[PDB]
This record gives sequence, structure tokens and C-alpha cells, in this order.
Amino acid sequence: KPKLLNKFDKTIKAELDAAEKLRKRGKIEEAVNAFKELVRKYPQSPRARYGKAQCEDDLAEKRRSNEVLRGAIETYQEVASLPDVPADLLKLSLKRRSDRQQFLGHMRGSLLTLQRLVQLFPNDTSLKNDLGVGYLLIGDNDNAKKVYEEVLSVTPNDGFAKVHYGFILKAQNKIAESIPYLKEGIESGDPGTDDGRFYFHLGDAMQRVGNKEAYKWYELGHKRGHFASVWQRSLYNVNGLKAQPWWTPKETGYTELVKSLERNWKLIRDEGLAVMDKAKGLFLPEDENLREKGDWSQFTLWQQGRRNENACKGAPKTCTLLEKFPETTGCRRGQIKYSIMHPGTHVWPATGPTNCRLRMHLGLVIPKEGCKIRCANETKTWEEGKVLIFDDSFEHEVWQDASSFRLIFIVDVWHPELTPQQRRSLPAI
Repeated sequence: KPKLLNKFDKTIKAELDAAEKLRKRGKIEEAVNAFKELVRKYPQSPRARYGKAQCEDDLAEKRRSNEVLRGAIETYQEVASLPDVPADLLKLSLKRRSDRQQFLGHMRGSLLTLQRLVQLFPNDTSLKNDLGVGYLLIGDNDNAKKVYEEVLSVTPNDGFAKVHYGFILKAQNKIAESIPYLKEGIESGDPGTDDGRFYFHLGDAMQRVGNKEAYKWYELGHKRGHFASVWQRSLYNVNGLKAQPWWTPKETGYTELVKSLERNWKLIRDEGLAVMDKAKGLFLPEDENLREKGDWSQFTLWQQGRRNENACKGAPKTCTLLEKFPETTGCRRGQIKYSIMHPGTHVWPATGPTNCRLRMHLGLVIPKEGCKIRCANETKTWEEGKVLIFDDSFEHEVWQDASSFRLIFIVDVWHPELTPQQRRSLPAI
């Protein structure tokens, strides 16, 4: 059990437990003023101050107020100021302060609180792990690496340190070295290791070193509630949405959109080819993280329901066409863009961020062989002037090993089972 009552505190324990029960009761206003009057009467009490701060914290969560939370943060700090403070209580108060600071985004302020905690309790390894997260939260991966190396020299089988250390190694491009750390840490079962993020990184690493075991771990993560299934692993999801990797135009209901794309495809192609030929700079490379190798770029017309006006100048007829279909131009979780992939390209298996969209691919220039795209367990090919539809919340992988360039048109639509109100109220990402 925890010991919070200083000797003095033990003396005035009677008043303090009363105010604390006033809080524990759930009557926040009462507890606040209760505790405040104790602070006034006995101003040196650590538990009196700690209760004041606890009440401020609860009032902040009740009022959804940042300005109140900021006062709680200082009062937690105040507790640490008073003399002869129980160590248990000190730990509690400063840890809560760090968590609230992190919540408000004061990442470096939290790091400071955490550094102090390590100064106070050099032998509490949990606090070293928390400090390591503090460093991660400011991008200081080198110091985080050092913190976790410390922890692991003294407690080699600490799973929290292991998973975070593996994450660090993988962010340093030591992908093979990171896999055992991630595995062992997840396998320890330790608090803080049952995190979808570590399953994600373990599986991504394994896939990038050709380790077939990845799907096993994906499956485990699904069983732990981190993934929708072994295949469908998006992060921002809405429940109750039909979930299959490949769709027919008929199944989406957006048959008029598919028809407009397929029937006017040479127009869409020609505008894109014109931008390649004359405004090549408008094609921005895709993220090399996803790309093992190759040459892969895109020209974006709509981003998250926002039309790119300077882009639609370069593809004016295609934009005029798309305007007729708010199911795609208003998809705030999707895009509309040209995508060009040159030979020798491999896009790592990956998943889109949401299950609230379906992704259409219109084939504009498709070499006769060498281009293929897998979603879940089905691998398909593009056809010039024909549309593919997949749920890119399902893992998918792309290969370009033709002798010429491959050009497609990417059109995102709201998942057809989302209601109008759902489409209006879904925050873009």
C-alpha cells in the first residue's frame, strides 16, 4: 500500500480524510473548497496541497478546461516544495504533473519534471522508462536510447524498455536488430507493452526483412484488440462498415462515378500526361518509407475534401468532371490524385489510416506486364480505362517491374455505408 501522510499529516489526518472523502464522494465543488480551506489553515501540509491539486485536476476534466488544468499542474508542483514530504506522495504528485503537462503539449516541461523525478528516485526504473518516453516525445531519440540502455543494463528483462528500445533501433534503420527487442518486450507481458504501436512496428520490420512470421504477430495484435483483423489494420475506424479488400462498382453503389471515370478515361490520361510533359514539378515523390526502391510520384487534385485550385488549373476538365461527385470530392478522409510508378519499384506492404474510405484506381497508362497490386490475399492488375476498387485499410502491396512507366488515377470515396450525417461529422485526419 502507499504511505502519503507525513508525521504532521498523520496528526491532521482526521481533517484530511474528511476532505478527501468529500472528493472521493464525487462532489467536486465541495472537495475543492474543503481542501482549499485546509491549505489556508495548515499551509505546510503535503497531503492538503496534494488534495487541492487532485481536485483542480478533476474540475479540469469535468469542465473540459485547459486553464484549470494549468493551475492543477502548479499545485502538484507545490506539493513537492513543502518540507519533509513522503516519497510515495512526491512520486505520485510529480508523475501526475508530468502526465498533465504531456497532455497539454508541454513536452519539454514534462521532460523537466521527469528528469527531476529521476534525480529524486535514482533507483526507480519505472521513472527512468517514463523519462525515456519524455525524450521520445521531444524527438531526442539519442538520449532515449541512452536511458533505455541504462535500464536494460540493470534490469535486462524489462519489457517496457525492450519495446521502446526496439522502436528506437528501428527508427535508426537497425530494423533487423529491433525485431528481437520488440518480440521479447511484447512477450514479457509487462505493463505498457500491450500497445498496438509495437505490434505495428514489429510486423512492419519483419515484413521489411522478409520474415513470414509477421502475419502471426498481426494476428496476435488482432486478438489483443489492436487490429480489425490480420489484414485490416487501420487506426481511425468507424464500426459497422462492410469490410472486404476488393469491391465491384456495383457493390459500392457509385456506378455513375465509375462510369464517368471509365468513359472519359483518355481525357483524364491526357491532362495528366500534359502535366508530366510541361509541369513535371507538380508531381511530388511519395514517401521513401513506403518505397523499398524505385521512382514513384503523385499529382494531387483534391486533399481531404479541399480542392487544390492551382492543381485543377493544370487538369481543368478532370476537375470539372469530378465536381459532379461529392462522394469523392467531399471525402475528407481521402484524396484524388495521379500516381506514376516507374520500373523497378516496390512499395512495402502497408495499410491506409482509415476504414471510412474506399480507393478507386483508374488505369491510364498500364504496361502489358510487370505491374501488379495485392490487397489481402488477392493480387490483381490494372487495365487501361478500367477501375479497380479496394479498401486500402486492408494491407496492400504494389510492384512495378515493367519496361515503361505506369500511370493511374486514384479516386477516394466515402465508404458507402456511412450515413450522410456520419460523413458530415467525421473529423478529417
